[PDB]
Formats: sequence, structure tokens, C-alpha cells
Amino acid sequence: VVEEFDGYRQIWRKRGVMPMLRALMSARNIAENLLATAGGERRLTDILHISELLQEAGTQLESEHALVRWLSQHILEPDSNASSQQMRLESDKHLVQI
Amino acid sequence: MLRVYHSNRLDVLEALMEFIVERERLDDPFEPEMILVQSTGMAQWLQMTLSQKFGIAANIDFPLPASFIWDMFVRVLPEIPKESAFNKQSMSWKLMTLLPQLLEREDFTLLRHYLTDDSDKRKLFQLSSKAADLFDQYLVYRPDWLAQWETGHLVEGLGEAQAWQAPLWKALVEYTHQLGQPRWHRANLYQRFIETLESATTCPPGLPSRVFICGISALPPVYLQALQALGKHIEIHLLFTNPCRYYWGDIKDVGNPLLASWGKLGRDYIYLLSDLESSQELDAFVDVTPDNLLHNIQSDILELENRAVAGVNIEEFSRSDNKRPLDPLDSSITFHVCHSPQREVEVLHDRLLAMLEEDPTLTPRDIIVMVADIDSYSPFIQAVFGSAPADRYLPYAISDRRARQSHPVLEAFISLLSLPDSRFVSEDVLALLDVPVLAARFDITEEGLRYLRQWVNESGIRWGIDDDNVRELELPATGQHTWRFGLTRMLLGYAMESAQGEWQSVLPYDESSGLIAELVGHLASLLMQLNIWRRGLAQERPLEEWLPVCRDMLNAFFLPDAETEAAMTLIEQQWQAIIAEGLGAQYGDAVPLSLLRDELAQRLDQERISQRFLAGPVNICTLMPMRSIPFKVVCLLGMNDGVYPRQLAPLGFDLMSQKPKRGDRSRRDDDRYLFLEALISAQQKLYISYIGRSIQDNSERFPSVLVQELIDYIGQSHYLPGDEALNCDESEARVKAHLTCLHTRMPFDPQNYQPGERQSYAREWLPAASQAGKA
Amino acid sequence: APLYGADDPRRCSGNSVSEVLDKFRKNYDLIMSLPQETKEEKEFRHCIWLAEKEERERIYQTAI
Amino acid sequence: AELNAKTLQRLPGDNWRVTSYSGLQQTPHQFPRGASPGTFLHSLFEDLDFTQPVDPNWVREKLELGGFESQWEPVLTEWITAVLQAPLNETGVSLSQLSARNKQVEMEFYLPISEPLIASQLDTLIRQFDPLSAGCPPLEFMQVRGMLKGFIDLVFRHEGRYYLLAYKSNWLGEDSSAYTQQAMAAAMQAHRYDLQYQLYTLALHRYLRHRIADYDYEHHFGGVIYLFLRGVDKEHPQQGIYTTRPNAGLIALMDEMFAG
Amino acid sequence: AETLDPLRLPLQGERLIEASAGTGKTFTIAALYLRLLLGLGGSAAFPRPLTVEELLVVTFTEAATAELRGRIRSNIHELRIACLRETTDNPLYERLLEEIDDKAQAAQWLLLAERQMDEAAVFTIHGFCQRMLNLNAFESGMLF
Ligand SMILES: Nc1ncnc2c1ncn2[C@@H]1O[C@H](COP(=O)(O)OP(=O)(O)NP(=O)(O)O)[C@@H](O)[C@H]1O
Ligand SMILES: [Mg+2]
Repeated sequence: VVEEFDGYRQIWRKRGVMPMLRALMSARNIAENLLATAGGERRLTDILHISELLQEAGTQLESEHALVRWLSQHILEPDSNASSQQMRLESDKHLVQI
Repeated sequence: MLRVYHSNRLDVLEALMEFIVERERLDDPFEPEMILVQSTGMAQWLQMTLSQKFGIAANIDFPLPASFIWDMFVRVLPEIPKESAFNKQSMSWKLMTLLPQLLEREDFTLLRHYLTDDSDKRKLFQLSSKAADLFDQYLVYRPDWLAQWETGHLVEGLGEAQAWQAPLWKALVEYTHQLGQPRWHRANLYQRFIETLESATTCPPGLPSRVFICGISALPPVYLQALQALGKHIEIHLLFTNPCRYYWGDIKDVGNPLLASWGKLGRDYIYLLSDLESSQELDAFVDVTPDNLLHNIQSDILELENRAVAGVNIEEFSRSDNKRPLDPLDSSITFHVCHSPQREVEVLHDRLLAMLEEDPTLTPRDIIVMVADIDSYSPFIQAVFGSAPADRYLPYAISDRRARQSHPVLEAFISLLSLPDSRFVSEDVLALLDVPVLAARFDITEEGLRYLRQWVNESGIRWGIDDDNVRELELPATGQHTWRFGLTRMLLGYAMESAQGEWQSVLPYDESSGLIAELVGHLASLLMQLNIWRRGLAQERPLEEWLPVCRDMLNAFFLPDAETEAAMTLIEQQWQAIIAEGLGAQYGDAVPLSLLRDELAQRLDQERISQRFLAGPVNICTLMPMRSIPFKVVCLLGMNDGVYPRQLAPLGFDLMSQKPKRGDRSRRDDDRYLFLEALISAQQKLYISYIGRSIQDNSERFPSVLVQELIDYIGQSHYLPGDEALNCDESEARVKAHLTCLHTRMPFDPQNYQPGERQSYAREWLPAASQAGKA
Repeated sequence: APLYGADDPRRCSGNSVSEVLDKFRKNYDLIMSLPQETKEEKEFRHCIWLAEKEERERIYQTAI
Repeated sequence: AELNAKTLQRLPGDNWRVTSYSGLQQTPHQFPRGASPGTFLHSLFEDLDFTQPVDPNWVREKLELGGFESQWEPVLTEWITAVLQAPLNETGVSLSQLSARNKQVEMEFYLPISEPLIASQLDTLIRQFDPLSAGCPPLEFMQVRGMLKGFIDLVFRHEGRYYLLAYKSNWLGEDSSAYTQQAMAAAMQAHRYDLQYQLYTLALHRYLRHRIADYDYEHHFGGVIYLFLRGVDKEHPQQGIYTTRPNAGLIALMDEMFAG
Repeated sequence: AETLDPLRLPLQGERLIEASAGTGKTFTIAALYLRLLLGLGGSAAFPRPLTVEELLVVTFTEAATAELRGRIRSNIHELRIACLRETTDNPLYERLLEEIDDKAQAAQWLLLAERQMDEAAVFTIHGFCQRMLNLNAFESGMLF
């Protein structure tokens, strides 16, 4: 596990943010298990949205630690008014619209 | 003689240039070849092609039309300065001085109401900049107006704002005569330059043998007149990419709707070219065989014929045989509807992989991807093209992205310039300490920052560097929760244990007690500096006094390194250039720091890096005018209604937009013509994508009007096999629905993995789509 | 390609790029030596080409 | 239903690329050194007029731009003259003797490489025709097909014979003996400037063959001149300058290799 | 209070149109937009025909603004097709064609409108204020 995380760190340094998370989800089969688990679809959608936001925030931030610092800061004070931070639709299927 | 070369494609013009260069050789070897281009990518492509053909391309100058015409001014007429006195940069600072002296005038009464409430000359500077831009545009496109304004008369039948614009320009000229600067500017110089060569018995010395104008499809009428006057002595070869074979400028609406709508930029240009008296033109076109949908549309555009059927007659509206058969397997033109830009790029990657697999001859360099705004799609493009596996890896290079060489140093310096206005929040100062250069300057290690975070937090530092800063904001002096308070507290805690008690109504901070407290001594060294400068930058200073400010601040606050030296040099160069323009304009009055800071902020990010346009990998870049290069695969992203075309409305008091003439340029028409250039340049495949439904709200978006007209023309000009019995409208809707592809919202949707042409290439989401995982 | 002006060495219209390049290459000196065309002649040639295109379109529409 | 993703039969190729010599490779003595000082020293000659004596005010303004000490201004001017008046290869050309018509500064060239350029298949020829390459270990780089870029410092013609001049501001040593012929050759071998000037000569030969009607290599070419700014001293004519002429056979075989 | 007929509604000065829910208030906007573009109604018509860029529409929400822009685009397209074909399957377009004098010039104007629909002046109150401040910063006295 330490070795795979060290390789993930190398991928993170080289190819950016999204490649590391993608390789992690592929190797750990996170998406498959979440889709299998009841309700995990919303979880996977939120994870993907968080990954996209982390990529957008790491593009501007050159330091690797700065992205973690920014993520912790945003977790401390979530901005509800932000349109980007709005939660996306759960599924494209038929949903009761409240 | 001025020879105009017409060709539907660029490669023909380029080969003609090749043959002309090879046939007639330059006598002197060191004489540089002249090729006019308005874009760097066009020049780079020309160089790469000429080197590939001849064996090497060198000593080929690529100046802009304006700079070239100014160079010709310098050589043909004597007593002309190297650089024009009237430029966009200097007129701003000159009008900044001239406007306060003219507020007493009645004609400027409205301007008075504008300049009444300004405190730090913000409105004055912005108005001067806008007026300088307007005057430059007038110089370029409207010399008669300036010629009339200099004498003091008014132009009949013009805009209302002329009343306040005509005298100012006059008051400018006289002003630049008092300082002693050269009177000559291009507007008055045009007629004399034309007359000197018109009556010249022989060719003047120093002129180049021949000139080339390649890739420029838009020129002002005055430049064309100057080139016509210059064509007598020296030959000029204009390579003009013409989308239509026949005469399509002011046809004696154009015949083709897709050309009439998007051809406003080229109609005026071809009408000007036709109006040249001493021009000899030969047509070198290439016919296109209508074997594909894209080739069919290109042939319709080239032949200036209309293929869509309106259906006015009942017999015409009933049968669908009037349209052209469309092959179902054909995929030359394909429209794609996605949900998010991430999904859009992820689908574009798979489509590019499919196109590469389908055709062995295709190469990544041939493919090009153009987006409305490259900065909005840069993270998604980069992540999608980086996450691809090694066997699936596609090389990419992104062009026209904002030039960001060292962002933290730039932002730290910009924030340091705002010192007098800053409240010195603890988080803000820690953000300045984030930069490793500013910390190395005060030998603050990265491990020490973990300690200084909790120290600042627990000690109680909230805002304010000292009590004087608190009193300066007209707030009651408290004496606590300031940087001085926290520093004194930490020092007392290093000196005296907190168990003893208060000494000066300040509880010592026990945490900083050992050798680590030396960090405090370094931190207290920073703030003191932050104090000194925050007092030095308050007072307004003349321009010559602002010269050593930037260098002193950099060498005081920053300790350079191998990487940061470049950014520091760029900052110094921009600062020195701004102050040099100011001093050349002889601005006497004092200038506040808030003006130079906000000017440097605008000047630093205006840079762009397009050096990797044709590096070899697939090209990612925005749509830039005057850059038309043929490519096999041409993809277009971000075509949502409102994003493209990009709308930049005029200032509102410009006189050109009131009574427009032929040759006037507008960003709207520029984008409308770039969309046509993208269509014509596509040789094999055209890909167009746009966001249909918002991923967040599941709402409905719309595509650009251009894509709408394109799909309308397609649906009205073609019919699928087996739909002959159907009427025009049903067959049109069927074709439009067959070509428009609606992709899924999520990558793990199993529809993506069903066998077909829409089948994806990413196997990572295959087990998820198959629903084979365990809970 | 328009029928009018086919004999003129200036015109290089062809079916492929290579044919156009050869057509231009063979008659380069002839093109250069020819004097410049008058404005009236250029307008006349453009009008003739437009009329030819119009007549072609009319004949096609009659064929429908 | 059954789901299967597609596979790629043909792998896309990254062979096509555009690279430079850097990509393939991968008192004045006490003057500060670095990337920025070197670029400043080069920009000085970029806009310097050789046919006129140096002006103290211009040097002072350039030192203000660079940010160096004004104390260098009295000396640097003299040093610049030492560069302008220093003699050259046996023709005895002085830099001040070059007029604005017989000079070309910072010429950018593009050279196509059609077949993939292998280090092994080139190093053998370079070692065969150049002893400096024989002294060094074999070239090592990956296959490259595409374009080659480069910026030539100066090209000038004298007596109807052309030359190539390349400025170098590397601090070879602290003493003048470190700027001798053997030491300069050792530095060339260490920084692999041999391949650099070879490619420069290939580019120049192709450009002259293209431009000059009835061109001949032996007749019109004059050799290669590396100018070490700090090495230039009025006392010793040899220290600071280096002159080398590539073999015509090497140039011809290199041209044929790069063509096909 | 009088019943409303979109074709006979005079467009001069201020006019108030009040009705209950689901009565087609938003739907009449398209008919009035077409009338303004074509300049129909005789006495009740505007004195001169107008362009897309001169008609202002103010909506409450952004989504409704986009919906109205799309629907106006679609109505312009359908009316242009009807004018080209001189026949239509909708009663409103049928009455319009009955009111139109010359259909070729009307179709040309509708084509120009379709081509300028990208610049349609349909905004919200806050967006209208922002755009008027930006376009006229000189008169309003704000920054550029
Ligand atoms: N004259 C008409 N002919 C046909 N359908 C109509 C007509 N007027 C309105 N409709 C339809 O009526 C429905 C609602 O119309 P709408 O314009 O939203 O009314 P409304 O006054 O805006 N309701 P509200 O927005 O809640 O105040 C839509 O489906 C329209 O197509
Ligand atoms: Mg409504």
C-alpha cells in the first residue's frame, strides 16, 4: 500500500491532479463498488465533482502542498452562494422535482 | 507592379511563393526577404514550409503592416523619427496632462461632470487611455477627420461627441509642438508618401526588391493606397485566400447563404482589391469533388451556388429528390451535444482516437482543436489528455494560453504594492510568507511556518500592524489584537514566564520560550520593513521619483533564485517601460501608487505564449483572426449561444461606429469570418461540439447562431436514403437528428460501451458500466 | 472552371494542386512579360464569369 | 447486454517534433556571471554599432538597465573597444571594419530533418572527420524527425568570403591561461559546441547555396569563429578567439544524411 | 378593461396588459416582437419598422430570458418559412400573412433578424442596468 501511494505521489507530481485520482479509482475499483452499493451513485457524482474542482484549483496553484492547503480552507468555510460549488444533479433518470 | 494572387486553398499560394522565390533570386545575400503577416503562427507555418521545400528558411523578416509602412516612411522620406511621436502609449500620458487644463472650456462641460468626483485620477487616466485608443483608431482608419480637426473646422454630418473630440486632438498637436517632439505622424504623412513616389522618376535607394503579403485578408484602404503607390518601383505579391471562385463582393445577399452571412469581412476586402488600378491578378483555384458532405459544402461555397430547397411550390415541397443523397456511413461533418466541458473534452479525445485509427495517413499534427476561450477549457483539456494511458496517449500542445511564468512572485509583488491600503490581516501576511523567496529573504524556513501559524493564531494577532495603523483608519485605538501587540506578547513570553503575570498590561506568551523563538526575531524583522515601506508609498511622487522604487522594493523584500530571476527581470522591465513612457511624455504632476499598481497589473497579464503552435503534437488554441492554416481535422468547442461569437461593444462615443464605411473592423464580424475560415480550411473532417444541457440544473442551453445556420443549410440541402417519399420538412428534421449526436451525462453510462460507431475507447469505466462490482 | 480566359496564361485553375502548379510553372515568364490588365477589362471579365455562372445555374434549374 | 470497449490497432507516433541544439544536447574576469548577465552581454552586441567608438552614456544607461554597479562603466567601455579592435583569423579582420551592409545579427534558421536522426549513425561520421568528436564519448539522444531551429549570432562577409561568428560568455577560468588554444578546445569538447557549429555550418552552407547563384563551399566559406568575450585581451591576440573550418566531405555527407 | 388582440394592440406610449395565470402573457411577447420587426398593424403599428438590436425585453429570471430568446428565434424562423411558402398551418401566422402586404421584403427583413438574433436585446433588470452602465459609463459617471 505504501508503494502504491508512493507511485500515486509520483503521478501526482508529474501528470497533475486528475490523473492520480483516476489511477487510484481504477486500481481500487472505487467507482464500480460505489455504483454497486445502494445510494453510492450520488457519492460517485460528488467525488467526480470534487475531483474536477480540485483540478481547476490545482491548475492555478503551482505548489503541490498549496492545493491541500486550499482544499482544507474551502472545507472549513464552504461557500453556498458559489455557483461552481453547487451540487450537481444526482442522476439523469426520472426524479421527483421538489 | 502589385500582383494579387487568388486561391481557394493556402497551399497553392505558398507553392507559388516558393516558385517565385526560386525563380528570381536576391542579388545581395544578406538582404532579408519581406513577408507581411499579422500573426506569429502564420509566420511559423510559412517558415516550416519554406524550410521543408528549399532546405532552409532564414533571413525572412515578418513585420506587421503598420510597422512595415512606417519603415517605408522612414526610408522614402527624410527627417522622420525612428518611432512616431503619436502612439497609443504616449498620447495617454499627454492627454492626462492636457485634460485638466481644458476643463474650464465650455465644450468640455460634460467632461467636467465626469472629472468632478475623481480622487486619485482614476477617471482621468481611464478617459485618457480610451481617448488615446480612439485617436489611434482615427489615425489608422480616418485621416481626413484628424486633418480637419487640426485646422479647427468640423466634419459635417458626424456624431454628437465630435464637439468634445475635435478640439482636444488639436490641443494635442500644438502641445506636442511646444515640447519639441517631431510633428510627423502617419495620418499627415500618407499623402506626402504617396505624392513622393507618384512623381518619382526613378526608384528611391534602400527599398527592398520584392515584398510578400501572405495570410492577411483585412487591410485598411489607406495601406492599400500606399502599397499601390509603392508597387511601381518594387513588386508586391498579395496572397489572398479567396473562399469563392467568382466575384462575391457586392455581387452585380450573395449567392451562397453560408457565404453571405459570414463573408462581411472579405466582401469589403475583395471590393477594395478590385478597385486597385495598377493591379494584375491571375486566378489559381482548385476544384473540389463533392464526394463527402464537407466537400459538398465546400464546393457549394466555392461555386457560389445555392443547394437548399425552400419548398415554395407544392410539387417541390412534396418530393424530397431535389436534395442531395447523404451517405449514412459518411461522417465528414458531425455535431455533438454534451453536458459539461469535461464530458465534451472526454468525448473529443475518443473521437480523435477513432479518427486516428480509421485513417493510417492521418497524423496528430494535422488535427487542430479551436475553443472560444482557451483559459476556460485549459484545465479540462490538460486533465483529459494527461489521464490517458501510455498505449492510448495522445500528444498535445496548448497555445494562446495566458503567459504565467512565475505567478506567486507576481501576485506577491502586486499585493506588496497595495501595502498602504491593506489592513494587514494575519491570513494576508501569512499569504505573503507563503512565497519561499520572501521567507528566504528573512531566513524563514518552511518548518518555521508551521510554528508561526499556531503562534499568530494563539497569540491573538488579528489585524493592524501597529496602533498608528489603527488610528489611521479613524478607528478607536485599542492597543490589543495587532501585530505589535502579538509581537510584544511573544517577546515578553520569551523573556518572562506567563506564570509571573502582566508587566505592561500584556500577558507574556509562554509558548515561544526556547531557541525556536529566534523565528520571532526574524518575523519582527519582516513587519518593520512592512512598516517603513507602508509609510514611504503613501505620499504621491513625480514619475522620476518612482524609478528606484521597484528595484529597491525587490532587492529589499525578495532574495532572488534561478527560477525567480526571470520574473523579477520581467517586473523591472515592465515598470521601467511604463515610467520611461511617462518621462518621454514629460508628465510633471505627482502620481499616486494606486495608478501605477493597477497599470502594472494590467500590463503583466497581457502576455501570451504561442511558441508551441506547430511543435508537432495536436494544437489546442483559441480562434485568432488572420490565422488561417489548412488542417485535415478541424474541431470546434464551446459553441454555446452567448459564448461565441465574442461580443465587444464599442466605447459608445466613437465616431466610426456611428457612420461606418467599408474596411471598418469589428470583433463580431471577425469571429463570424473566423468561423467561415475554419470551415474552408478543413480538408477531411469537421467536428463541432457545444453544451446542450447544464450538468448542474439539467436545464437547456442553445448553440451559436452560426452552428444553427450551418445545420439548417445541411438539413435543407441533403436527404438520407429511403426518405424520398417524405416531404422536405420531415427529411430535414430526420437528417438533422441523424447528424446531431447526444452523448451521455456520465462516463460510466453503459450506452457508451454498446457496439457501434459511438463506442468509447476508455476501458477504465467498462467494469462500472457493466455493473460487475460488488457492494 | 470558367471557359472564358482559359487560353490566357494567367489563369491556373485546374482539377488538382499539382496541375495548377505545373500550369503556373510552364507559363511564368509569359505571365510576367504580359502588361497589366485595364480596370475595365477586369470588370468585364468578372461580369462575364458571373453571367456564365448564372446561365449554368439557370440551365440546371431548367433541368430540374 | 454484452459490453466491450474498442482497442487501438495503430499506435500514434510522436516522431515529428521541432527541437534546437539545446534539446539535442540536453575586471571582466571578475564580472558577474549567469543566464541574465549573459543575455545582457549578448543584447549589448545585438544593438551595438561597430563602426563608431563606444559612448560612456550608452554604457551607463545599459548598466542602469541591467542594474550592475556604475563603477564598471569606465572600464566596460574600454573592454568593449578591446572586443571591437581585436584581430581575427589570418585575414586580419577587425570588428569595427564591418559595415551595416556586410553584417547580419541573430539570424534564425529552420532546417528540416526527414529521416530519423540517430545518434550512432552521425557520431561515427563526426568522429571520423573531427578529432574533437574522437576525443569525446559518443553522442546520445533519442530519434528525432521534424525541424531544427537555431539562432546564429553573427554572419559577415569580407573580401567576398563569408564567415560565422558565435559569441560565448562562459567563465572558463579565472586566469588568462585558461583561455588558450588547448583550453578553449577542451571547453568546446566539454560543452559539446562541436555539433553546434557543425549544424550552424550546414545551415549556412544550405542558405548560401540557395541564395548565391553559382556557389562553391571552398570558394565562398571562410570558417567558424567562436568569440569568448571575457577571453578577449589586447595583450594576447590568440586568447579569446577560436577559429575552425569543417571538412567539405563532412558537410556534404551531413547534408546527404539529413536530406535522406 | 378591454380584451386583448395582439394584432390590433396599438404600440404607442405606455400600455398595461393584465391577465390571470396561464392566459398566455409570455406567449404574446413573441407576437408583439414579430409585429415590431415587421411593422404591422396600420394605425396601431409603430411609425417605422425596427431592428432586433432596438427592441428591449426585460425578464425576471435568466432561464426565462434564454427560453424567450430561443422561442423568439424559433418564431422568427417559422414566420420566415411561412412568408417564403405563403402558406402556414398556424392561425397566428395565417393572420400575420393576411396582414402582410409584401412577403418578399418581409422575408428579407426576417432573414436579417435571424442573422442578428445573436445580438437580441433580451436581458434581466440587473443585467440591463449593468449593460447600460458599461455602455454609457461616460454619461453615468462610473469607470470604464
Ligand atoms: N394563443 C395561444 N395559443 C396557443 N397556446 C397558447 C396561447 N397562449 C398561451 N398558450 C400556451 O399556454 C401555456 C402557458 O402560456 P404562458 O405564456 O406561460 O401563460 P402565462 O400568463 O405566462 N402563465 P404565467 O407565466 O404563470 O403567468 C403555454 O404552453 C403556451 O404555449
Ligand atoms: Mg410567464
